[PDB]
Amino acid sequence: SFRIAAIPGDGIGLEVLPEGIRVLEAAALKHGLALEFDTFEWASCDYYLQHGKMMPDDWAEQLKQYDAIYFGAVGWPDKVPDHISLWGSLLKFRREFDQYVNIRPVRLFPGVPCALANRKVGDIDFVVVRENTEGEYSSLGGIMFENTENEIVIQESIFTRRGVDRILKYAFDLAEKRERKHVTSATKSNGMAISMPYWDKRTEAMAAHYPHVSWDKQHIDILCARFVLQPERFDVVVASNLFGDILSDLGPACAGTIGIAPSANLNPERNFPSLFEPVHGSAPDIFGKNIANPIAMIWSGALMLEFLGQGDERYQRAHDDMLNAIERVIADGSVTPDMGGTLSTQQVGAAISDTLARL
Amino acid sequence: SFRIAAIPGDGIGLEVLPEGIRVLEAAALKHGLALEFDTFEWASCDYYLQHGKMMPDDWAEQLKQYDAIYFGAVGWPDKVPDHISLWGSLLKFRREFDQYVNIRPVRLFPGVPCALANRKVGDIDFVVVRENTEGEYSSLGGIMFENTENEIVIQESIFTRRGVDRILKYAFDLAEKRERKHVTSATKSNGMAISMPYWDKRTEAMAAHYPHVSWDKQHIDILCARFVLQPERFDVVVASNLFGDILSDLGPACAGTIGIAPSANLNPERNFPSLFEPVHGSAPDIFGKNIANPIAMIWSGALMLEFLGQGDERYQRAHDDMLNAIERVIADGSVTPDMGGTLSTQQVGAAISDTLARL
Ligand SMILES: NC(=O)C1=CN([C@@H]2O[C@H](COP(=O)(O)OP(=O)(O)OC[C@H]3O[C@@H](n4cnc5c(N)ncnc54)[C@H](O)[C@@H]3O)[C@@H](O)[C@H]2O)C=CC1
Ligand SMILES: NC(=O)C1=CN([C@@H]2O[C@H](COP(=O)(O)OP(=O)(O)OC[C@H]3O[C@@H](n4cnc5c(N)ncnc54)[C@H](O)[C@@H]3O)[C@@H](O)[C@H]2O)C=CC1
Ligand SMILES: O=C([O-])C(=O)[O-]
Ligand SMILES: O=C([O-])C(=O)[O-]
Ligand SMILES: [Mg+2]
Ligand SMILES: [Mg+2]
Ligand SMILES: [N+]
Ligand SMILES: [N+]
Repeated sequence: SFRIAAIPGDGIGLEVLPEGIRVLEAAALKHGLALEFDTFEWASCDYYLQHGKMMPDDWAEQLKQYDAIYFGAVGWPDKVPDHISLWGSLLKFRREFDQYVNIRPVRLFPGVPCALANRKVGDIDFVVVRENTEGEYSSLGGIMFENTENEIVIQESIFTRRGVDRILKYAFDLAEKRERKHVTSATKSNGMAISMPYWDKRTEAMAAHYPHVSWDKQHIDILCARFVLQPERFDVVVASNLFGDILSDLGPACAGTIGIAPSANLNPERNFPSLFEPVHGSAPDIFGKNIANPIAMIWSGALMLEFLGQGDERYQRAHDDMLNAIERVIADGSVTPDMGGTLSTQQVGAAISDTLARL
Repeated sequence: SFRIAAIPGDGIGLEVLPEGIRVLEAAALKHGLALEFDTFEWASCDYYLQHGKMMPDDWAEQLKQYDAIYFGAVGWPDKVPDHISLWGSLLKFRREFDQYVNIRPVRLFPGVPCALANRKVGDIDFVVVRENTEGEYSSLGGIMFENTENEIVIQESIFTRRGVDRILKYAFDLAEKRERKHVTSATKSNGMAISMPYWDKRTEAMAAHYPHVSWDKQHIDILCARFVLQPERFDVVVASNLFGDILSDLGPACAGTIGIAPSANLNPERNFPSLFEPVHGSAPDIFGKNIANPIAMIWSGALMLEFLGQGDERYQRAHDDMLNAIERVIADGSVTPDMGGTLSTQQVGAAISDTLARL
């Protein structure tokens, strides 16, 4: 049996998570999987307002008893600053459980109104491999001469050979397994004079060990432009913490909505539990009207089963059936308003769950 | 009589600059303007291979004798590293001439095949105000334990109250003058725990002085998504060095092509000459076939005349005539392949010059 730590967090995380669990429980029944869910109320801004911290001091001790983390979203800027909420919860999960690979697939499904003109199904099908433990996302630095005309703010970005090499290796290994065998590296080696030339140097060094893999590097500005103008060129896109963050909102947007995009925060060595969550945040401006798209949450669940399954064919079939159910519901138009439909969050969850059971 | 330092630089900069000068000379004749062009062969990789530096040591002394700099593009990664070429030339112009405001308009013109579905003229019309002197673009830091497994790379981002306030003031001043009176601030105050919450704090402080201006802040990832999904929402977009760079390729891409996007590197106080250039780079992949879109270069020239004119109204009329001519040529389909046309670089430049004269 697999033990799952379910952590809804803030906002629409509370709306979409139960729909993810619903579909997972339907998948478990169908394929005879043994799954056990425990729900935690912390890693939320409500917990912060009561305790002065996002999580209890022994959070890591508690979560290490679980096989994986199923996570909604964190953040409520009306009550708690965004840097406090994220760094006090999700970023601690990512860094302390060494979940260095952030896998975020981008796909245009049949029946989706595409944001891009003259694009067909097949034109948008790639994976963002995002470095998840270092880089531009930092709490290093500080402020000098605060509250004066001479005020200076410094922010450090750290890249290591260990961290850079391991994300590049994962991306090239992934490309090798895929049909197109192609890696695009996100860079900015003109403007960032130290970090990015180094990233390029390590990319070149890694690409040499993969004779079968075609590779190119693109400055982040023109890469974003190409997501819009020629998304067909991409298969595996490898990027730093910040660049990967940007590309994994932009990609899904080109495919029509951010509401379907899942993410796997993987510790591939399996020394710590991995974390599965939507790309999207807590969406405070739609929380409460139950119109949040639950597909991102559900797809994240499918990725979780695929990762936990390893050698077990039951878990792979459960993943495949969940994707099948998602595809069918989208084709039917049984979707939320962000995809042009009229169904509520709960109705979409129910539709996917029912479709899955009827497969 | 205004003295213009023409610096084509590398690649397609050599192709598009003459087309810019050609249109400027036609505008000069039509409106009785006094323009003198001097071409400089440095700030190029050819110069670097000969002398070991991008520019002569006395470049600043030479250029301070001119009223404005008309710049093509710099970069040739086959022979000179991108960080060396950019930092040794353009970035010195921007920082030593304190050209802290980088103005980058984004517009969907009639007759352009839009990259976005179900979008029409009036849905994409905004301006990116990019901080041009500090922020994430940095050569501060370095490498520790090089060529070992312990290898670390550090890069520092610097923001100052002086620098942050002046760019925000410019953006809010600009919004106040415009019809929609709206500022969107590009941020990432969850991941970047020091620099971006500070940027937000200063934006809040500045916004308080503008009761007529509505303002919102958006995390950079979802902001990029909204450029694709709802570009009609934007009027003035203010951003750091890095975020402004990304958004000023993404915006024009949504509008159909990067080949039309101009940029004005302004020192508003006029202590130093300002620089006018296309957003696009040297495009080594198309250099030689004369298919490069010269409109970005030409539009940049119109912006130059607008800025230089000050009180002289025939310089404003020249800008207006040049934009008029650009619009008519685009509507006629007399355009380069990037806009779906079959004309060469020289034919487009000729078409704009001829149209201008006939107005
Ligand atoms: N992994 C995480 O826990 C992340 C947390 N956040 C946090 O979330 C809060 C809001 O940040 P935003 O920049 O607004 O990002 P967001 O992803 O929460 O929302 C951006 C926009 O997309 C829409 N949206 C998001 N998910 C949707 C869904 N499932 N269905 C339909 N529409 C959806 C929202 O309505 C909003 O207009 C902040 O506190 C931020 O720090 C943001 C991104 C990731
Ligand atoms: N301000 C400047 O002088 C800048 C210089 N660069 C430099 O330029 C070099 C190439 O960089 P890239 O990332 O390829 O950016 P790029 O802007 O030069 O080209 C990107 C893509 O857009 C196309 N493109 C660019 N301008 C075009 C035009 N006017 N008409 C039709 N197509 C056009 C190119 O063919 C290429 O596929 C690098 O060395 C880089 O450092 C890049 C950006 C700005
Ligand atoms: O913080 C974010 O926006 C993320 O992880 O996608
Ligand atoms: O360097 C760049 O890419 C720019 O300034 O647009
Ligand atoms: Mg994100
Ligand atoms: Mg750029
Ligand atoms: N999330
Ligand atoms: N340029």
